[PDB]
Amino acid sequence: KVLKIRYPDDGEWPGAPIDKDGDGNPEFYIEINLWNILNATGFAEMTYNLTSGVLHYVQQLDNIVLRDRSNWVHGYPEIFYGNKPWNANYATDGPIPLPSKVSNLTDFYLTISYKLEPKNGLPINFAIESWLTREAWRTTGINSDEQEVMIWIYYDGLQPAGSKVKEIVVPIIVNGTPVNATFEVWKANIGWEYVAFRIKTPIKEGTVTIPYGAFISVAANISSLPNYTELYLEDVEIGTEFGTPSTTSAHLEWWITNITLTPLDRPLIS
Ligand SMILES: OC[C@H]1O[C@@H](O[C@H]2[C@H](O)[C@@H](O)[C@H](O[C@H]3[C@H](O)[C@@H](O)[C@H](O[C@H]4[C@H](O)[C@@H](O)[C@H](O)O[C@@H]4CO)O[C@@H]3CO)O[C@@H]2CO)[C@H](O)[C@@H](O)[C@@H]1O
Ligand SMILES: [Ca+2]
Ligand SMILES: [Ca+2]
Repeated sequence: KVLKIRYPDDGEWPGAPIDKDGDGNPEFYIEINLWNILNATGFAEMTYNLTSGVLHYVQQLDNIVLRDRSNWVHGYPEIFYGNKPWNANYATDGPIPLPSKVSNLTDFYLTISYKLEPKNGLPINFAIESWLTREAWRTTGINSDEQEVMIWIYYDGLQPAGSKVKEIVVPIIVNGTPVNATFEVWKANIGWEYVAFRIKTPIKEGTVTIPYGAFISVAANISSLPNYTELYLEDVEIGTEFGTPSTTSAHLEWWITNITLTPLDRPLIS
């Protein structure tokens, strides 16, 4: 009834599928994803109640030493839908068929209910991201002619990679009320093209719905990549990146109670 993964007990790379009907196709996949920590004292644990659907993350890390300080952040504990292109983990039991080419995909709303509790000023975000790859089912990383798109709906103490490009309006729903929100658009070249959308009014807790194609359309429009609409939207990842190279302790708790992808009857890109 409860799935639990724990670092370092389960190794340096704990993760697991959420497969509530036991049908061998996960609905979501969870990873502690401390991808830039070489060593730390303490623990991180992610637990998922299969009946309530609550995902609860508890992290108490100290003495943190990074694998490569140029990566900046320490990790990105997360839950995702689709095929994460950095490894062989996937989740495809859901209404949106990911991966799909961006030219063939419907737009969709993403709704998340959550609450974040970083401790003592830990730098952090709550970031949704997708990878856009040239092949349909990538599992071995990302090339220079591909894109990473992130959407930050909370942040404290972190800035996206690269340079600020512009600000856009995106109509979103926050705590049941439709609102016009502003996102800063950032672009970088970090081994691949990176585009990030950082909300100007961070939301630390509640229920937020965003229209995914508002973001992908802007990422396509500002892209320097050729043949953008032939890329595959591999996945939708939701997690909290945390830490900086001068962060040595990172205590954080959060909860996610619902994630829903709702198809729209319109193209993803407009
Ligand atoms: O060899 C040990 C172990 O490796 C596992 O594979 C690791 C790769 O080694 C590691 O490079 C990869 O890290 C990814 C990570 O999964 C992504 O979440 C992260 O995304 C970053 C993004 O790169 C940034 O630009 C943006 O700002 O932040 C996001 C979120 O922080 O990117 C890094 C790549 O740099 O993770 C793999 C595991 O998922 C093997 O799978 C295992 O078998 C080996 O034992
Ligand atoms: Ca399933
Ligand atoms: Ca994968």
